[PDB]
Amino acid sequence: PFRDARAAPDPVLEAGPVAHGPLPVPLVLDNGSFQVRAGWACPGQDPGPEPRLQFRAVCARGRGGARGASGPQMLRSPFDRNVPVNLELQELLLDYSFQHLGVSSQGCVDHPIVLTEAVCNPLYSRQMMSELLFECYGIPKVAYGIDSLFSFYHNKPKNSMCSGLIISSGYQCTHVLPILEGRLDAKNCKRINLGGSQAAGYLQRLLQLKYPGHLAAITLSRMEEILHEHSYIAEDYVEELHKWRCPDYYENNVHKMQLPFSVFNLAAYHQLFVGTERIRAPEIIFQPSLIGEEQAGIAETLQYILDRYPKDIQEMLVQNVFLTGGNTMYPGMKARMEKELLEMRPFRSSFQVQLASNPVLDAWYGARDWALNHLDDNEVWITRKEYEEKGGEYLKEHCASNIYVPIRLPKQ
DNA sequence: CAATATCCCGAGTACATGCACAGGATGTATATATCTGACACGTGCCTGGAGACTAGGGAGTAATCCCCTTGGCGGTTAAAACGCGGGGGACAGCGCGTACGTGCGTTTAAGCGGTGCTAGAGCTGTCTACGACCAATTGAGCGGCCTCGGCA
Ligand SMILES: Nc1ncnc2c1ncn2[C@@H]1O[C@H](COP(=O)(O)OP(=O)(O)O)[C@@H](O)[C@H]1O
Repeated sequence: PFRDARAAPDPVLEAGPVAHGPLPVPLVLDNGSFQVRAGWACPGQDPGPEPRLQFRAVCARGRGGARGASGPQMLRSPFDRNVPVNLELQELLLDYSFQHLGVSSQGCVDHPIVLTEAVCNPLYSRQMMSELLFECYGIPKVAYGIDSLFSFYHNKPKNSMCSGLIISSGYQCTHVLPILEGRLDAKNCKRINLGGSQAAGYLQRLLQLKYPGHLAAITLSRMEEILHEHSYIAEDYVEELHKWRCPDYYENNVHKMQLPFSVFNLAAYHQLFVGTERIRAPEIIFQPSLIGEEQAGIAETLQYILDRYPKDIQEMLVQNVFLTGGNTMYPGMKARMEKELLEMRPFRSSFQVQLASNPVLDAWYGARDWALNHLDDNEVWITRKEYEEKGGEYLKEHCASNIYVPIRLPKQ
């Protein structure tokens, strides 16, 4: 039976939890598309004690017009396909986050910040995100990095130079990232235009067509439960669906999702039987052709990037296949990935598949551990004055960050 | 002549209508405007006129029986009228849509310069289609040979 989600927690703090040693403790801000995750670096403690503000990245303002609201509670959100592209709907998302974390007082946030961004970020987008940050909030110095690569940095066996493929899958994108000597080989990195949002959207539209008698009973927040709790990824889809074909297996494995009641009441207050549907929603990232979409999918793409290298460095970078982010949470994901990988390697060769320690939070914990180390490496950060000579389309090439290129944007 | 029916006249009957009222949105009122197109001017075409001639058609007639037209036909139901059934008719309320208002932002119109699409050109330059004629076919009717039924 379905549950309902929680809302409106009580995060309130003093003006700044400044510890011993250096006073400018940075904010660690994972600016996610599904949800934002934000908090103080809190140095000198091994386990990250409190990743506060776990909240959905969505805002309310309706037919009333005169007000808007920002916490977990018609709706809007600041992103287009995992790049932020909104003005004040970004501000009132930052404002919520700062106010609930506490801030000093004066006409700026006194603390430096580390902020996640898109695997590639359009130059205009980076420029705007820098302007909307330095101008309005007055931050002293800033760092941009990629969610996935922070999660890798967290999960590495050692704080040392590495190579691998990162497999990442968030709200509206999945990416395959080849990395060599700690550097993202962004020349031949690739992404797929699908993700967990689109899975839920498909599972919704399926069950709407299965039970037209009660369109209103099924809605995204209930699709979330069946997709998180009750769905799994096949080892081989055309074989799973084949064992699902016989009634004696079906009845033993179909999921009985009881709606809340007011004929045994199921003619409207149905038990929403999900069978094959609990496979067809996860599978979208491996076979986007279950939707209309003609793209290679996470299987053909991995082969298509992996055959663009010399045969020795393939055998190097496949030694660390890493799973992180959103959709990798499905049960069975490691097994499907390592089976699909076994067919596309030399007959006796070796590979290894690692799953992130906490697939959803390790991006933030990574950004924490990174900033807490690189406090004083002033070649890594963008300082407030640099933004006055370099127009905002500028970045500092540390590991776990997008590849910079010399370029400039006309503005007046 | 009797009977069912339509017509006609006066009592008694809700509300419909015509009115008065407040007030609001728009019709007026003035000044300005360019430009539609009025008007004026020739250009050049066809609408018309005007002849000579054949041949196609039209008009006429003649004969006539097909078709219409009529009477009288025989056969069966729409109408008449009644009994008889249920169904169209008159109140209580829910809330869903429609409207309407707000702020939603998509697109068009305009004016910009460049340029290639189309629509008037040809004797284009032929040659599909247009007569012109020939040939095949079927069908129908008229002679001609031959078994049999009713009559000497
Ligand atoms: N436990 C889970 N099982 C399955 N899917 C999950 C789970 N938790 C989150 N998701 C999916 O993860 C996606 C969001 O992941 P996230 O890393 O926050 O995205 P991003 O970094 O792009 O904002 C959502 O589409 C959601 O459906």
